[PDB]
This record gives sequence, C-alpha cells and structure tokens, in this order.
Amino acid sequence: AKEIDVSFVKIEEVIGAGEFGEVYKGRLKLPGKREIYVAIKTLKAGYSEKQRRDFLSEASIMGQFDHPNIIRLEGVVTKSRPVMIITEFMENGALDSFLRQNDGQFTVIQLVGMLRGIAAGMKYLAEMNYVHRDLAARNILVNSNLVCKVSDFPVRWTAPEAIAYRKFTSASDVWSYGIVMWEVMSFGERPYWDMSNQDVINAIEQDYRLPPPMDCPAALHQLMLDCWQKDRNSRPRFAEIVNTLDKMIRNPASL
Ligand SMILES: Nc1ncnc2c1ncn2[C@@H]1O[C@H](COP(=O)(O)OP(=O)(O)O)[C@@H](O)[C@H]1O
Repeated sequence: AKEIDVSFVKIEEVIGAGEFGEVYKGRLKLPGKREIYVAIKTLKAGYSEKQRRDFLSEASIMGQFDHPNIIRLEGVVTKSRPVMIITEFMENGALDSFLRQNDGQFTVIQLVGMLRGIAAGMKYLAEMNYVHRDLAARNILVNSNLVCKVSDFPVRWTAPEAIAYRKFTSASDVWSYGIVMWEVMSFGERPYWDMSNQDVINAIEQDYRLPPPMDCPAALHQLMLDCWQKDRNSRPRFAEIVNTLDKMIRNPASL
C-alpha cells in the first residue's frame, strides 16, 4: 500500500468505467524516477466512508500480489480527497474489446501466448488461495506488448457447481478460464451467442459444450473441453494448463 502524493499524478482522459467509478489515463512522475503511464481509478462522487473502505479493499487485495500477469498496484492516494487507486497502464484495455476490434489480426501462436500469460497469473492466484469468481475476457487487460494481466479484484462464465451449489473454488476458476480460451480463439465472440442464461444451464447439464472456434487447433479445443469437465476434480489445475500451453509453444507442430 504505497502512498502516492497527488501532486505527482497528472490526470488525463477517461478510459473506462467500472462499478466504483471512472478510470482515467494519467502520468505518474515520482521524484528522481522516470515518468510512467498509469490508470487512475476513482470512486463516484459523494461516496460514503463505507464506500471508501470497500473501494480501498480492492487496493489491499491487489497489493498482496506481485506477478507479471496480475495488474500491478503502483500506490494509493488516501491523504487527500478524493481517494484514488493508481495501477499500471494497459494500453490496449480490456481483452474482449481488444480482440473484437482486431478480428483475425493475431496469429494462433500470439493468441496462445496471451492465454499462457493469463494461465500463469491464475496459477499464482490459486497458489495464494485466492478464488477469482469472475474470470472473463472483459476482466483481463492487455498492454502494448500484448501481455495479458488479470484484473477485477455471470452464468455463462461460471462452472455448473458454482451456479447450482455456490461452490466456488480454483476448479470453478478453471471452468471460467476455458470460456476465456474460447473467447480469445474466437476473437471475442459471446459464449453461447444468443442463448438465454437458463438455456445455457440446461444445455451444459445435458453435456453440451461449445464447439471449436474457426481455425482453432484441435489440441487447444481439447484443453477447453478438459477445463469444462462436469466433475471439478477432473479438470486440469492451472499448473497443468501452463505446462500444456508451454509445450504447445515449444512444439508448434502440435497446433
Ligand atoms: N490498468 C488499466 N489500463 C487501461 N484500462 C483500464 C485499466 N484498469 C481499468 N481499465 C479500464 O477501465 C474499465 C473499468 O475498470 P474496473 O477495474 O472495472 O473499475 P473499478 O475501479 O470501478 O473497479 C476496465 O474495463 C478497462 O476498460
């Protein structure tokens, strides 16, 4: 929880809106240090003390992590009003909109590298006994070098036992990850397209699973299907997902 003097922060244009408030692009210039771009997360005007505490709890969770595929907390502004959370800036924004605006414009190996980064971030979260519960391409951010990082600290992304019995675990996080794999390899198609939420639940219970996206390697779609096994203990763990994607990257004939 590093405290940042607000005079070191220059707020520029709005780049997003979340549950808490607007997110801005900005510049952070600490004394003696090279300026960097940041995202500045703000809290909607008029917030109460309880809303302030809930907002800053995002920063306290984020500050526990230090991994190249988890969004980095630069610091917080809490000595002055309004409160702000300052994170690293991700030039290409959310992964789902990034892919939908770049349909077809990345190679399979680039997309696999994106997925490997997301899986490494999730492995790290799971090792720290953090269950994300909301993993989806809209909650992954992408930087200028196409590195993907988990952020956000929804029936069609949720494992069936999390829907039916409220059992959320890292294995339900792996189900969601398989949906993210399908989002990525389809360049941001909507999972299950225009099916209703109840139609999705009923179909999954009768063993429907999403088909391979166009031009998706068979081995990548099989890994999706492994993430979507009904029995949560049959799903691969994130450590195995990373190893599988690494082997695909090392042996690209397998794609
Ligand atoms: N680090 C970042 N870099 C670039 N865009 C970001 C960044 N963080 C958030 N955004 C944009 O702002 C949107 C809302 O962010 P979110 O984390 O949901 O806000 P909140 O502070 O309300 O939780 C994101 O979907 C994304 O478009």
